[PDB]
Amino acid sequence: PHRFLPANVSNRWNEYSSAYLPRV
Amino acid sequence: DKPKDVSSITIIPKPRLGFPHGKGKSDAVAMRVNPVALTSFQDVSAYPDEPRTTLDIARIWGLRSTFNWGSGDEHGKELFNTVLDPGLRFYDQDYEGQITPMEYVTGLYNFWSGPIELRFDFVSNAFHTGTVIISAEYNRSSTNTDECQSHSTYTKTFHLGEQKSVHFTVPYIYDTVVRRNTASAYLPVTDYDKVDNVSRAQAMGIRAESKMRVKVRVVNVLRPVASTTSTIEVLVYMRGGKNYALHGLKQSTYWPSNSVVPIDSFPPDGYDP
Amino acid sequence: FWSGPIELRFDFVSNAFHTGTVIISAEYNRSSTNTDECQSHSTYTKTFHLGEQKSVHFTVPYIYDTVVRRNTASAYLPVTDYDKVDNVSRAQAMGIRAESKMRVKVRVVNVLRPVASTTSTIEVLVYMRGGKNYALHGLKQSTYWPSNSVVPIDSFPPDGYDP
Amino acid sequence: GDLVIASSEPTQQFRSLTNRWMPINSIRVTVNGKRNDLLAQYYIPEDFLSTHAKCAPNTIPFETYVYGKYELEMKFVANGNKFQCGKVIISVKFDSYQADNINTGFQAALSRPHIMLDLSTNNEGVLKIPFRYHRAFVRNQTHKTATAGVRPGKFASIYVQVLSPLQTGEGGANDMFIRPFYRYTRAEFAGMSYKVPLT
Amino acid sequence: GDLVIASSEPTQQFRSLTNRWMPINSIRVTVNGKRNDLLAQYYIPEDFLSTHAKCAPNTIPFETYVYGKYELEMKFVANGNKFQCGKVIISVKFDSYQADNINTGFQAALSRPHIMLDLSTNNEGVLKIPFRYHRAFVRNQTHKTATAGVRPGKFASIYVQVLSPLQTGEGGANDMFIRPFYRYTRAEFAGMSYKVPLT
Amino acid sequence: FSDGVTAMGFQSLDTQVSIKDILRRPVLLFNHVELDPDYTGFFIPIMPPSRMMQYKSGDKETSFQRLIGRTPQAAIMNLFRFWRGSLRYTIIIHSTDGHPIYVTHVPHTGNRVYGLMKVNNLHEYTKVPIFGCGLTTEMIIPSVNPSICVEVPFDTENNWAVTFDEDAQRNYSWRDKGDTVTGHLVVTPVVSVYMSVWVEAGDDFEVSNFYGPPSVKTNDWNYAFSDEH
Repeated sequence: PHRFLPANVSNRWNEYSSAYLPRV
Repeated sequence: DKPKDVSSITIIPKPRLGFPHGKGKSDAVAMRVNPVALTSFQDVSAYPDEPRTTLDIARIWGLRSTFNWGSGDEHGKELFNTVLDPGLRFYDQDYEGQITPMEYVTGLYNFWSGPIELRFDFVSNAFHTGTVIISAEYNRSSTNTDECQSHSTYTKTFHLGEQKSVHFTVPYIYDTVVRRNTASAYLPVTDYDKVDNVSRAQAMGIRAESKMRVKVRVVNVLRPVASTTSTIEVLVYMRGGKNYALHGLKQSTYWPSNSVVPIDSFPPDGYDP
Repeated sequence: FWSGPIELRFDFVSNAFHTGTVIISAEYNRSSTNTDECQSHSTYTKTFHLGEQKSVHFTVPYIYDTVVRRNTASAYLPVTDYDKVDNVSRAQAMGIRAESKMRVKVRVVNVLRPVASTTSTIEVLVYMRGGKNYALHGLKQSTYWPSNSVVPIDSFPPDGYDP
Repeated sequence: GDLVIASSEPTQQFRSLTNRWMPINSIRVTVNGKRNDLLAQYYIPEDFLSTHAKCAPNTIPFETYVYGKYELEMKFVANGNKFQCGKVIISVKFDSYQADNINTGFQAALSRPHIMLDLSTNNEGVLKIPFRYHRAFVRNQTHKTATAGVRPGKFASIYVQVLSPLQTGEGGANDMFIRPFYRYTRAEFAGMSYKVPLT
Repeated sequence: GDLVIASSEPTQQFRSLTNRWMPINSIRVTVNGKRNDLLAQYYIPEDFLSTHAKCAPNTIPFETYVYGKYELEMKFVANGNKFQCGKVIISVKFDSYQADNINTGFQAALSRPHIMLDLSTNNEGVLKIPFRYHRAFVRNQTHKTATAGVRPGKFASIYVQVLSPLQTGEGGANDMFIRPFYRYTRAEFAGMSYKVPLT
Repeated sequence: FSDGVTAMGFQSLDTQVSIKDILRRPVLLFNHVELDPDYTGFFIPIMPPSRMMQYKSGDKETSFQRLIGRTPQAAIMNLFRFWRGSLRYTIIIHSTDGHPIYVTHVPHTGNRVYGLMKVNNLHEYTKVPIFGCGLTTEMIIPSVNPSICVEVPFDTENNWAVTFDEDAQRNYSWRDKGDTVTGHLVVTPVVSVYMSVWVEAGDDFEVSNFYGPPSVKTNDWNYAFSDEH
């Protein structure tokens, strides 16, 4: 159950948001 | 006419041709209309700045380690001390992090040789001042408190000031023309199996651990102005020398530890939401 | 796979007493609204003044992000007996259909104003062919197959030919 | 090579608009920042169209054209005092779509094309970005009528990362600022259409 | 001559955008229309920016540049049947601001640069418009911050007028249509600024 | 200090530093996997070995070899995200029978699958075989030769094929999802039989788009004695 990321850290296109710097 | 053919020869039949080799001959059948047609690299081709060999990747500078140097560090004190073995970073503990290009690529080979280059970048300003001595020590190692033992080896003293960087070629001085890798040639353990002596006894080989060390000691104590920081970080870069050599392809000692997911059948395996 | 320009030809089935103007437009990536003619006018267009000449040629440019386009039809389809499809069948397909959004449109510029003595409506025939630099690659199962007068062969004369 | 085949019609340049320097958002570096931390990151061209410098005349051709090839140049200007010290690294990752979260460390940055900024000396750095993409063109804009099968406006990623943390003296400033500027060295546009607002 | 003095910085052309044909709104000619009646009129460039063909790529440079010199070409295509007859005249009046209501007849149109359209033959007509203005440049756009002392976006007026009324046969069509198309032969822009929406 | 003299050529002239030479020597993918005639065939996605095929302790069991990720060439391909050209597949059928086993090439259709699959979920494929649909095919006759080496072309729309993604199981834009392969290779038997599959780079082959080394882990030290007992 990891088929898409949570909405807090994502840009519509179901990828890591450019705003969310803490991903690293 | 139908005359007989008397020509003949003895042959040794093999199932594959050039199966082990990376170059030479091949008996590969092209899945094409034209059997001798190939991919065109007229427009789309490899860029000229891209590395062509493993040695080209080893010539890229990579940040190996870091250490702090303060005004409290008395003269003769070891700021830096490591066994410089490109096979393994540690012999007595697990590693996890961003390994340098030359270490990554050396992990693919059973043998290495030639000098190793280091570069020490001092993260400072013009108001920082001091002196350190870099030393390459072979066979016999120095005591932590005995600076004189380090001074008797192959050394380079750097006067920190306006210049905030120094290069250091580590000579290759060993009893053999090449050194074998301290990592394993083959390791079938995949599920973090709890090791015993019987497992070690039935290993692929024996780890010939290096005693060759690079150290950095204080010559003149760091004496910065009151207006700036009393402690600075020093970045230690590493790469293979111009005559760095690698040989004997093996199982890679390093493997990705972050964001590793195996492929599945798309779209059969529940892609249709 | 296919690539290169596609040629069109518009034959107006009319006479000399028919008159009007249309605009042919090739639209890529983004498509126009049905009621917004201005959106169509902003693309690659050719305006044709219908009169004595009753035919116009139009080369559709190849403008895409890839050098070739893959076919929207399947590479292999083992369904022969019109099987009722489900999502599991689609999920285990040969590939995914990359549907094209590239459109060709014809809009009225000047309204058709024929004489009272002739027909008020005319038919326009739209012909199509590959350009001079049309290209094809990657042989696959044919998407089309004969639908009329299809009978499989039998043993002649063993299979009841002798009356 | 692929340009002439991919587009049947000729491509266009607008050097007066695109080849000028344009500043983007300011970057803050603090003493709290650790090595490997992302200070900023940019998916290009997307982020230079619809987030940073949105009213720039550099962005005008992207309104009408659907495709393009893009080579960029990015200048970085730092302003820390002489009693500070630290190292920042800026690097580029080509065709980064769905591969931003891997090979994204300081070590990967040192391998890829990059520039290094010392925070005390205030040396300027200029990284050159060629067009290295798995297709002939990159798509400029998404649209309601356009397909969602291809994610547009991203052929590369830029990362600004801490190499060595910012340090300061007793009663000194606990932060300093860096300003990026961008320009297109070679922006060729293809596939004319009706003008639309950017994202 | 005045170009080099009026603008210290160099002027720019965008031929790919501006020098293409763009259709504007359709014109209806009826049997009710008398001689001297205005079928349509256009204040240029204003009306080609913010009323006619607003989403045209021809209008893109006007968003960013504040000044310009403009030479236009306007093609007219008529479609009346062979049992109709009539005459239409299209003419241009240079620097027409606060002088549209005088010298605005069929006679004045025949004197000024013009084209004549027969509604039965469906002959095409092409009028060429040079830049004849009392200033060096014309202003492209109004703005809230900009002055109201100078009225922008008007260096000329185009008039479409009935010369001889449309006539038809028994049970014939009581109207027919004309379509104008425009293009800039020489559009030089000056004074770069931040992009704005047109009017 | 002196740069010295290189050791290259001293032991032997067999240089193994060339990237292309490393990628051209084979990698086992599938070790004794079953072919079943109830299916269309065993699918092999046309892509080189990489982190995409890496095993992680705990995850679901696949048909893939576990140590693909630890091969030299997999480690090399983890540095380059672009590749163009042909791959070569060595397929060995564990049999000596006279039954023909067909290997069919499928060009880039946009999907990405592996293993046994029923195409369009039918329950009969002997009357409608994939090898007799029109696509390019080659046969193995184990009685003559149980092995074969086939070279698959770069039949795709894209300039480069994408080597890897950050997450191989992520459901993103479907056209982009399939750009990590250039097609498929489908093996179809007559009767139930096992096979083994190797892969290598062709002669006409290039890599590009250097990404540098990723974050890695090792525990090799723990499973070996030192030279001092």
